[PDB]
Amino acid sequence: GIVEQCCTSICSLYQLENYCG
Amino acid sequence: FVNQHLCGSHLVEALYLVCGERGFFYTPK
Repeated sequence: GIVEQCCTSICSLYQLENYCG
Repeated sequence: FVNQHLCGSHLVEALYLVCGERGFFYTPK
């Protein structure tokens, strides 16, 4: 999930926006 | 500022900044 994608590995804007409303 | 390891409040802050009025869900699991 987001932690595995952005904390444990390097985040991206692409991935963050997956979590926007 | 998004292209790095972001944990905890730093991740939340990034979601905030990026999503703006759209809001966001944070589910650390």
